Amino acid sequence: WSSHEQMLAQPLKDSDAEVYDIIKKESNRQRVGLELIASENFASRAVLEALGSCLNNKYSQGYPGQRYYGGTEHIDELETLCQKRALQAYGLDPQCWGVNVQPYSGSPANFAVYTALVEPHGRIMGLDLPDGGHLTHGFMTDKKKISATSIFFESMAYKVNPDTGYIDYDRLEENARLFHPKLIIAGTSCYSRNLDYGRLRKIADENGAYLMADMAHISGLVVAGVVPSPFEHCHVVTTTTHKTLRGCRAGMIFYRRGVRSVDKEILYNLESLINSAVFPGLQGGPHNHAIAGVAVALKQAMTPEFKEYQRQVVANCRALSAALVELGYKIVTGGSDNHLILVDLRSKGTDGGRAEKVLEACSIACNKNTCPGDKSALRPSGLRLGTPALTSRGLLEKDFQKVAHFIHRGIELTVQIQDDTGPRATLKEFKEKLAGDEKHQRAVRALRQEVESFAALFPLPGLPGF
Amino acid sequence: WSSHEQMLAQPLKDSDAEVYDIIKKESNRQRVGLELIASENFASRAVLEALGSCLNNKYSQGYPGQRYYGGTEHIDELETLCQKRALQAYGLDPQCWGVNVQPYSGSPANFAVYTALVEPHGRIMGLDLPDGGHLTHGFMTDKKKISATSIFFESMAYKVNPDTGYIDYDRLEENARLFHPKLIIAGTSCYSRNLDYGRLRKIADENGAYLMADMAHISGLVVAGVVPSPFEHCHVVTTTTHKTLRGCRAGMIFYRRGVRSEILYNLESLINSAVFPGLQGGPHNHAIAGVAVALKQAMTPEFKEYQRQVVANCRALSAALVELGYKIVTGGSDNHLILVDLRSKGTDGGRAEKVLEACSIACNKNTCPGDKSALRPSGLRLGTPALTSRGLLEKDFQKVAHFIHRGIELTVQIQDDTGPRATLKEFKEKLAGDEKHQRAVRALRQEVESFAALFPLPGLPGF
Amino acid sequence: WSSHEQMLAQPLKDSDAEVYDIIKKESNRQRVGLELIASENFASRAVLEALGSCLNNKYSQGYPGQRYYGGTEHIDELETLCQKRALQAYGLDPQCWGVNVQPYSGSPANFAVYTALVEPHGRIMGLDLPDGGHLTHGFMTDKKKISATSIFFESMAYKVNPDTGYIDYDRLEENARLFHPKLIIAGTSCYSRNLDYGRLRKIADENGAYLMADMAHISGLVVAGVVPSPFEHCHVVTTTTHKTLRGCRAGMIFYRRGVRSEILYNLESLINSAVFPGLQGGPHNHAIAGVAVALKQAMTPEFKEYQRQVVANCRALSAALVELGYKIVTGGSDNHLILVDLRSKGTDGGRAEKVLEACSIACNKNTCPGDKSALRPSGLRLGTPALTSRGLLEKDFQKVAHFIHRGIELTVQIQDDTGPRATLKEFKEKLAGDEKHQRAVRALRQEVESFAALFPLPGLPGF
Amino acid sequence: WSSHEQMLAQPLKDSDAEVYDIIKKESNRQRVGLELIASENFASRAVLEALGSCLNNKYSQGYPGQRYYGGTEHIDELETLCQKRALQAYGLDPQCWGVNVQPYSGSPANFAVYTALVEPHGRIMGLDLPDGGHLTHGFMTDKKKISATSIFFESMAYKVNPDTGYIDYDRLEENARLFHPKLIIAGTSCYSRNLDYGRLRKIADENGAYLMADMAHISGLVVAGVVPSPFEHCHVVTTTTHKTLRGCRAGMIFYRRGVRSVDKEILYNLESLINSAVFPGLQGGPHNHAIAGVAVALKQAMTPEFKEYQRQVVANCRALSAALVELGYKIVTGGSDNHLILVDLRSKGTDGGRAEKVLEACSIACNKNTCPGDKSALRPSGLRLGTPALTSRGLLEKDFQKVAHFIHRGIELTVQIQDDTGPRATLKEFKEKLAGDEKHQRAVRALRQEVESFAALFPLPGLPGF
Ligand SMILES: *[C@H](NCC(=O)O)c1c(COP(=O)(O)O)cnc(C)c1O
Ligand SMILES: *[C@H](NCC(=O)O)c1c(COP(=O)(O)O)cnc(C)c1O
Ligand SMILES: *Cc1c(COP(=O)(O)O)cnc(C)c1O
Ligand SMILES: *Cc1c(COP(=O)(O)O)cnc(C)c1O
Repeated sequence: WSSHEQMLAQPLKDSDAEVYDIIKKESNRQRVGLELIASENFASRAVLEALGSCLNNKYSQGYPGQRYYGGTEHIDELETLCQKRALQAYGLDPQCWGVNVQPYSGSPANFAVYTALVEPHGRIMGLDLPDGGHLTHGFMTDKKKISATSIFFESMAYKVNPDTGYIDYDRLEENARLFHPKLIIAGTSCYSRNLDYGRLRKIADENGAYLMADMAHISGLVVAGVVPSPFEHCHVVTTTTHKTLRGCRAGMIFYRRGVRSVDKEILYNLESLINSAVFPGLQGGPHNHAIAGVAVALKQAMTPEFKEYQRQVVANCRALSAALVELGYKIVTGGSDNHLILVDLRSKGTDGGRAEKVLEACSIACNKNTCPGDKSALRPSGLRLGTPALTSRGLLEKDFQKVAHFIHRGIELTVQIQDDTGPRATLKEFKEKLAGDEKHQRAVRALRQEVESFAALFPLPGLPGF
Repeated sequence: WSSHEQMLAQPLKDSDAEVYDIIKKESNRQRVGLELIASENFASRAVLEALGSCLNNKYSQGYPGQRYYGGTEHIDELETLCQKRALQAYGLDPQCWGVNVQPYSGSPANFAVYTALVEPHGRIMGLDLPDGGHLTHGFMTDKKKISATSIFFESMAYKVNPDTGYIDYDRLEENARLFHPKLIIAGTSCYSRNLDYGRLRKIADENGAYLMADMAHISGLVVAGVVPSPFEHCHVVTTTTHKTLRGCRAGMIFYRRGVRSEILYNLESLINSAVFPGLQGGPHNHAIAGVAVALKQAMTPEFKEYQRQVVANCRALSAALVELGYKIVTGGSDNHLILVDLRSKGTDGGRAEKVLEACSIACNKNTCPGDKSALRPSGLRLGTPALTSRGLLEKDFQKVAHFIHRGIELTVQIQDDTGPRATLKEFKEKLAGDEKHQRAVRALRQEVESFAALFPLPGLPGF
Repeated sequence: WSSHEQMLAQPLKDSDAEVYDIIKKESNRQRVGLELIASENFASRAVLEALGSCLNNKYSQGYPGQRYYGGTEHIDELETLCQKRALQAYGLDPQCWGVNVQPYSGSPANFAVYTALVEPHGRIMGLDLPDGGHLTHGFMTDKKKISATSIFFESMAYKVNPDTGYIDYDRLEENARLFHPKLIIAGTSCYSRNLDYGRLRKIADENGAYLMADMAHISGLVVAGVVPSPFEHCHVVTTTTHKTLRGCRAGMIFYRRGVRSEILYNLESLINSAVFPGLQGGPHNHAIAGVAVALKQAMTPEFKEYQRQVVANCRALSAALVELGYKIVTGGSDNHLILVDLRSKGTDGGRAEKVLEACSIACNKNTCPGDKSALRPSGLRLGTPALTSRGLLEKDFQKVAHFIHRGIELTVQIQDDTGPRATLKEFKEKLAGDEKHQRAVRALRQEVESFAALFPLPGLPGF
Repeated sequence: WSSHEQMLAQPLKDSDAEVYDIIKKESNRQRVGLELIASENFASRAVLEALGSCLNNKYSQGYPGQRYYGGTEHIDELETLCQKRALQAYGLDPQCWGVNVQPYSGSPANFAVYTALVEPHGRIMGLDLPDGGHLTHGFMTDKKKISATSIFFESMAYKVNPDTGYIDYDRLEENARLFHPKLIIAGTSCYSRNLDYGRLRKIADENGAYLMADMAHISGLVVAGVVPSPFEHCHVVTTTTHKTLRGCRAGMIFYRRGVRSVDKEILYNLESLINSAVFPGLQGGPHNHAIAGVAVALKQAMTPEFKEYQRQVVANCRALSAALVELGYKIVTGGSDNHLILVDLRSKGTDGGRAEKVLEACSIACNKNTCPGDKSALRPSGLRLGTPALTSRGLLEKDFQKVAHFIHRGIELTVQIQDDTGPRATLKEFKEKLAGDEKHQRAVRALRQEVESFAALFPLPGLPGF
């Protein structure tokens, strides 16, 4: 009864060693490994400090102008400040754009928008998953609707030309006239090229649909002006706040304000629809600590240092891509305009499925992903590689070239094992051969050692060992 | 870059003074004020430290043993540990219960469940809002569906007897036969009494429906064993992790496993698939670590005691207000909150919540079972979790009751000066513009804030 | 071809003897039997002649003044004439009412309206089936949606007081506030009392819902002014054109025009668009001509008298059965039918309808308000429209009542021989296999059929 | 009160002169005019006599094996007989096919099937209207769902190659993988070619969807074996009973029974689903008189005389098509395989919209319909012409050639008027110029006279002046 009070102060290290120990082991893993997973990054210490603030304590359902409870004087200073920085960072005119900073994460942001502009069973079109789209843009089979989007709404994806790896805009333009989408999505989870926002705008207006951009993967790039901004032609832009924007996990919803089209003019009604859908529609009390962390991230995002960070991110990607091309690897669409590349491993007689696991054992983090061609989804040809994370650690062109070599050493290993299994062997067996065969296991150890030594050369953003 | 590094490792105080200054002012407001909002509380320092960990960086969409990406060795230790502590804290047998610890918050947890067990347009019944229910349990009018629940699903609420303030179980039992709910919700946002989970189970099984409990408000109480556990009769239990459980903002979904009656339970996969890849993306592992910390703390006798205190404080507060002549809906409480019907003082919570606020006494309005108009709620909701976490005891709350009373009197005064009839905006105008009043507010605010300063404020050292 | 012509102009009797023979046998069955099925009647020869016209050939999708194809000069004269007679027959002012005469039948008419005013998943409330409602008004269980209405829309029925047999309007008024119906239905398939249209209008307007009346069973009565007209308070009135209106099988949708309260009514276009191009294709003009003929006949004093007779027959029949000790649900009737609760004789309509049938007395079972099991309905429904169209009068029906009674006794006998407990199939077995019984049936069948022969059989000369 | 009894007998001619008079004027119009509307025909006297029977009187909800009421002894003989003739007429094995004969009409039959196999919001694909599809196969715009099908279900149409006038099966095959239809429709309202049922079956099975054929327009042809039967590859076949089958207005739903696919085999569950959907799902008491009329039509349909009638129908169409080709008219897909042709009037500088109305004034019945090309739906290029009706009157190749000339005389007239109005004139004005201009009105009279004289030469099926 007395200690209860001593209990609320007691640092985490003392109060709970088991959790603390985990956090440590994780921090250390993150250090010695090479993070190449496109969606990963490292939040600054400032952002992380915010999440721990007393901002966790206040409930503030509603919005600045009107909340359900009182005493929100400061939360209001915060949310408001956060919006000013969100529009500012993207050079948006507060008279043409508004922004909701309450989404809990990326997926939630998208759903809020669908719930506000589409409505139950409304039609939605997005990049087909195996072509590089995201679940939240639609995901169903001929027998079941898996994604929440594909359950409460009616989704149909558009594909990319399997010979150029590019989005087939012509086919999409045609299909839209038959499908009558209420909303078309412009966003990708694994696509190395800029999107033709201008085209998509013509296609959306043609069918009277809304054009929503999902810049979760390029949000940071867009800010530094390293890739074309989606705010030029889109009606709405949703985004995560982590990944390339390097903040804590949360999401935002940008929406236009003002005159939409003449004749005599009609206005944009997105604001209230979207705000009402987030709340009291879908969410409850906002996570203010996460909002503070985003605000911090946006301040940092407008600095020239960030600006430079991004230029570096993209250049690293290019050098990495070039290095792998030179090693004889095939890059979908032959190259990239951003932070990632899809390496088609068919050109080496293996697949990303087996390859991602071997590279992992060597502490080289990345993931598989089908290439435009691929006939089977149960044996994806590609590996996706992103440079945001490692760049935030300081890696430069020279550094990545060495990385490319490490990945190549891995692909070779992966191949060595695969021929050691059989044409009709399963991923289960493959994985099992890699676990109980000192022969390969030794090789792994050797490369893991090299991988982890190199990684140790760079610092690890975050708190002092946390 | 030369500087790019230092930036990422720099402290918040230096890196961003504007945000830091805000956090400070907030920390200080929380200190000198008296938090009586039922849903509020204060997370311990341990929980808060976890949210800042490097756990923010790792993406781990999927589940332990079923992750999309590799390198989840530790996240797995975590999520798993978190589930072991979640079932443990509630004395649940891992063979009869499972638990999803990925929800981002309370509302999301509920939706995940609806999406898994109900399905588009499936019928759902829950406590009607003005009677003390939550939006996520359904909220629509005769012309529009507002809540996500009421949009993607078909909701119809059940009310409470307006003369006892209790849930009319008889009427619900009858209406279920006509509405055919696929799922009935057992949970409240402003209800001072235990729920007849046993009854609701009979009603659910009668219509072959699922009985989902939403213990967001009493999650902490349930753990200390201070209120009956909803796990005895329910098929599913959703909950927030903050509020009375005192963790960071997140949510959990408890579901049964094993035999239902031979027939089994298929809740597990349905619910897991609905959270992901159904509704969410990468889980917020830092929030999960904070919950884990909260659950360890929740199983301590100190927490156990904290809860006993919470409920006792509420009683004393309730008694003190009764003695001051206030009417308590259903006459009392079995938990951490009470709905004070201000009709018995000639005013309403709408005007009263704002005046009390100006005096730094935090709380909120809420219609009472009677109330004919929703635009002039008779009640004020008062909870004791927050102030109890600061150390307040029976004696302390009695003083609090007095402060609230002083407030109600003030709010009434601004009323008599405005006239028995006047719009809410008229009322607030006097509150602000009037020497005797704005002055009165200052006086009570001063006393309120002095008293509050006497107690500590949980959290990280000094913000 | 040499023969191809003659084929198309040949008579049915020669062209197809098998079908012709069937029609004959049916015509003859209809003659010697006693039709007491509430929904049955006999169309006049004029109506029947219309169905055979060349009106079958023309396709006229659309509406007068809005046809897809040309050459509709006459179809237009027809449809238009039909509408003039439909509004006329019900004394409706063409400035306050419009009418669609294209529905293919009763059920289609209702669906057209739901599709126009409700919309996918819109809520609808109607009389619960076991209490006397129609499928099209909603029909689902706790596990499946059976009726089209209950599939594409969200239906919840209201019941009747099981002790008065009357519709519990108080409970309905209450539940509407919780269910938020977009449309409430006023219509019955087996209810002997007038509906409180005035009440239902208050309830509909309270929830901003539409009040749709389904007068399929009393359409003819309403015209003769023998029962209160539903056009006084309703927004829409759907109806079949057969049954008590005595026309061919088809349906109509009456809807209001003008001012609703300034606000207007937008029902017209919604409903017309929903019938076409919404739900149907080319209208069956021959059926429309038959309806027109029926409406002209319906406005005659002879029809007017026919109806008065129909209702009087029912009363006498009801009285005669009461005197024989039978229990009538709600104790009596205000129209053409009565629900005889056979519990008061130790049997059920299920067994009874089949025995009476074997004796050539046509009628059907139907649960009574009380009834605990739907697999053993207590009641028998009896209507007088059909037999009245044959000329039966009070005296005649009293004899009929006796015949039905003789039947109930027989059905009971087969019961006592089977034992207080026995499955329905067991019962029917005795009915058939047993000298004393199959013999008894023959005896009563003979008397039933002799009496029936005494009256004429409306329709075309001799089939 | 006394007369009431005399009222139920009193013939229609006496009981109601106003209706009778109408029926007469209609019968006479049908006689002197030339019916070329593809969906029209003339029911035999036998069929018409059935509709008037006492079969109107019995209520028989349910089905032969189980009805809600009794005394259905004969209705059962009927419905049953009707089904035996429906399967018989199409040479279907009662062990592989079943049939529902209760639909009230064509549209209702389709909906019953959708309600049974698709379910609310289930996806359905069908021929796009402007390409020759039917409303019931789906009809919506980018802003509204018009058809019942497009309201309660999710429909997306497939088009035809605008340069061949044929259905683009390749594009459909592709789109099905993105749309995931639960049911694909094989049926047309204005398409002169056979459908590749075999192809559509591959496409349906590929996506695990049902293949429903809607043979409303070729039902009669299919029976005579003049066009390929859709029962060879389809799971379900819906049809109207009038049109080319020449019965009264009603509809039927044919469905398969037995083993569907092996591995070990799975069965067809269509029967109960469809029956339950018709009733108690969608309809009430069946219209037995209409069913008797259908039965009569099916008996007549199996005769060699009918068989011959159909061969004639198709040959007439060809000669008509040839005659118009020779007159310089353009026929979509250049010809026909059945009873109709879509004449693209662009090749004469006019459109079907103006042309259908002028031909009408000349007592030549037909209708407009957009051609594959057509940029605007408010100025369809084509006219649809069918031969079923006129053939049932006895017209032969020589006769149709004369008909073609009459239609041509009309198109010329139509053109004369149009140049007399202006490039930017409306159909309202066009129609009005044709009504109040003795100049043209005189021409019309002249051709109407010739048209009506010729028509008088042939008999008019049906009753003796009814
Ligand atoms: C918490 N809201 C109660 C209040 O009055 O503020 C809650 C929730 C939502 O949690 P959240 O974290 O997203 O805001 C859901 N369900 C219940 C029963 C309660 O009490
Ligand atoms: C007629 N069915 C009543 C019965 O008990 O048989 C009916 C209908 C359906 O008409 P239909 O012509 O398609 O069969 C619809 N609505 C009502 C109220 C009744 O009474
Ligand atoms: C990663 C990603 C998401 C997922 O974000 P969460 O915050 O993890 O839930 C959503 N959309 C797109 C386009 C993405 O790349
Ligand atoms: C004509 C046609 C219909 C319409 O039939 P109705 O009986 O008039 O309702 C339906 N489907 C197709 C394919 C058609 O050609």
